[PDB]
Amino acid sequence: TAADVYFREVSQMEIIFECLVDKEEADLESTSIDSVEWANIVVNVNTILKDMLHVACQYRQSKNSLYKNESGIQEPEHVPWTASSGTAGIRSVVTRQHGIILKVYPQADSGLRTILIEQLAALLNYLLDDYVTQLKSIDKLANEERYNILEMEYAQKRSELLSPLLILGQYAWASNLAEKYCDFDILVQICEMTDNQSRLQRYMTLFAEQNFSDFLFRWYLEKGKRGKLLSQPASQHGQLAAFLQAHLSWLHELNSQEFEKAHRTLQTLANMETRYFCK
Amino acid sequence: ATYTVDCEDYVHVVEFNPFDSGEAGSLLAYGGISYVVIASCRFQEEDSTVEGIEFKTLKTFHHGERVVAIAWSPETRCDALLPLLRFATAAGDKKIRIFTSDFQDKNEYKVIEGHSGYINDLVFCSPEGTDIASVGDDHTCRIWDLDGKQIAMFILRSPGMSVAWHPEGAFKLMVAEKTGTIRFYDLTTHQAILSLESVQVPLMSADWCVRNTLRIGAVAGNDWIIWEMPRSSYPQDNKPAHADRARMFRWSKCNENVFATTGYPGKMKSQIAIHHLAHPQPILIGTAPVGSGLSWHRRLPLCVVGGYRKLFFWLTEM
Amino acid sequence: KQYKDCLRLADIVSSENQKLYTVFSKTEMRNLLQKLRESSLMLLDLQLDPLGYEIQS
Amino acid sequence: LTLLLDALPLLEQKSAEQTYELMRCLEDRMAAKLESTSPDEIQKQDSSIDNTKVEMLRLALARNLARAIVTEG
Amino acid sequence: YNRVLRLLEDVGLPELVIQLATIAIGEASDDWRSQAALRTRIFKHHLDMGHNNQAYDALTQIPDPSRQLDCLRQLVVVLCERSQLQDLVEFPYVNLHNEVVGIIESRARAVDLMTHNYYE
Repeated sequence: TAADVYFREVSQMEIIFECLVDKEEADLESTSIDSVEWANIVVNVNTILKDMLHVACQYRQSKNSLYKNESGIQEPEHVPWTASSGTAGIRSVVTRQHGIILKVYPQADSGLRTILIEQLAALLNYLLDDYVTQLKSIDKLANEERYNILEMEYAQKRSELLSPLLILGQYAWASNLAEKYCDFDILVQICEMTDNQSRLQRYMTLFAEQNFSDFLFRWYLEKGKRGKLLSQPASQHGQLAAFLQAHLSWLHELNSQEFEKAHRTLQTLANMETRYFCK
Repeated sequence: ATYTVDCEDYVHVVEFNPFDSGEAGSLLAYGGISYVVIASCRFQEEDSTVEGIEFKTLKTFHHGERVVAIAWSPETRCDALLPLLRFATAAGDKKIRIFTSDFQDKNEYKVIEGHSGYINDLVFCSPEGTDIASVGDDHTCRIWDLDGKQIAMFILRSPGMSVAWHPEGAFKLMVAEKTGTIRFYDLTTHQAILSLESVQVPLMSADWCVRNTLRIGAVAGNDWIIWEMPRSSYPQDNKPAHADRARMFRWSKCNENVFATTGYPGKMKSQIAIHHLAHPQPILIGTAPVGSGLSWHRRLPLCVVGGYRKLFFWLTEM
Repeated sequence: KQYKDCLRLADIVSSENQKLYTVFSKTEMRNLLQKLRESSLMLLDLQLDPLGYEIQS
Repeated sequence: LTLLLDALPLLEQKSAEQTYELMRCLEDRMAAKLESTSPDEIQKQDSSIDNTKVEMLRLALARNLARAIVTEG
Repeated sequence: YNRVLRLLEDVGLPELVIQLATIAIGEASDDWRSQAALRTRIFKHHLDMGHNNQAYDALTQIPDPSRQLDCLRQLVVVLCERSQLQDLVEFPYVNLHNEVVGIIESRARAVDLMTHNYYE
């Protein structure tokens, strides 16, 4: 019907070609497994909103600044910079993306190859949303930090909502999602805690900048939920997990012979003791 | 949830008996759409002969209205010589009902009228269990005898959202107002002694720390707020509780550093968050599909939330 | 697997009746405390407290 | 025959792979009968009783397989 | 009537949404689009909760054509997912016993065999 004015405002033609995939979806009759053509039209819109976000990203790789993304300039373009569009996280553009993720309701009833292509697609989209939140957080200055640390919890509770969604999905894409919102402590650290691999959380802290001060503040916050010596089957390889999740000065005496420190804590425990006389 | 118990209908409010009833089990009251159930709970953590949770319904009272708040009387005893169950309820009809039972055939209730708006909260405000304090959308805090006579009335500046008796100090009533003001009243002098102000609004719930009577905790807006008296009228701590509106705040009865908060019932699953003051994040995050009421067990580090036809219990590792 | 009785050796060694703590070297006393810690960890794996008593939540 | 009738009441009482196994045993027995057992001995009384026992087994295995799938879920 | 039902639909109180929508049918008898939307919402929440009988009852009350068939389909997908096959056998298909049978058959012989205890 026209386009020159819907280009200055093309952002609106994405929140509505979603509301027209939903009113098409109401008539998709795709409740039972028999419906199919109608789960093919919901994917055709998912492909176009996706490659439209691919185009905003590669046009932010074709920079002109000799400081902002030197690659693509007078320097080698064989290695692109952060594949983010440097989008500021719109509260209607983001909402239509977190709407079409929850059209993971189709992958419940769909042929096996089809459920993977829409999953690779919803992965491809979410790896543009987590990239634009990362680019915006990087730009924040040191003062007004209270607003910066609250925007972090908001993205971290969404990488944490993009994760239960892919806990039913293929974990061949988890390796990619974890690297995409990279320098990832929240995901990889909760993956090392749901399993019996504290050989992994040791290998994570072995090759890291400050991940020890993060894992205690992150692991301590999540203590009793993830990595708990009672949530893990701590007696097997999960006691190999328990060895590093047991990570402390009382133990310090056993592994370092600090008798004087052991005496102070042993007396402190003796004083609080009320339950058992023998103890 | 560590434990789950099925209920006949939706649980609108749930309260553990905070008093000693002389039984081995902990008494629990929960309010439905038209009834109040009194139950005994025993947990594996109290008795090694119990596998998980032993839940026994003791009595069901027909209420006829949606129960919004429940208050236990200090006189409540299950002793075989003179069993006495007494509790008060507020409902959607703006009335208070006092229930009295011998756990046998004698079941009496009295209706108290005089609030012109919805009652938001009520408590027994005497060690002897003779007096009830109530607060509501009529901008009043009212004191009642068990005879339903109004003994006192305090005019509030906004809707009263929560009321609590002071655990050690005689005559001190706490009243939390929706606009962020917490007032303390002396019931002997009928005067306001002091106020606190919250940085956020609306203030939705406030509770006393029973283990440290200098601490008050509340929820206002999205945040939980702690004050330490008499040091300041300003919050000592203020941190996020929920992403969208906090509803209930309750202190643990066994630990002065542990408390639970609930999110507002809505389109999102109501989250329960258990906090420890030494931690910047909740130590436990539970999900209840739609739940109202939050109460702590008297002795165990255990909290209960009512939900859709279920009670959900979370044990916190200390 | 009598791990509770391993911990009672601390009460026996510390007893003023026999003064057994006076005959241990500093190295042996450290080794005893390490061995007692190993038995206490095995009690925790059995869902008992560090002293081998009932645990209440 | 003898052991097959015992399996009969056993099946009759109030995993999916185990249920399939028993079915296979029954079918093998029946094929052996078609060949080794003489036409005279083939014509005996328990045939109808054997078929009812086999239908009960198929029903228990089907429901048992569904229960196993639920457990796997 | 549409609003109070929507408020009940939010907070997540499906029993009260059913009670209020039943009252609202008395007043807004002429209205049929809001009634269809509210009854579709009641159907969805009963189905999500696993209240199969109440979901079926809600589906039969939908004003717009053929939403009953929609309640019938998603249903078999999720019942087969809950491996709760015994209940599904007990629940005879309402009138169209052969409709259900055949729709089921169709979807099934149309998909694969490496994802379906559906033939099971």
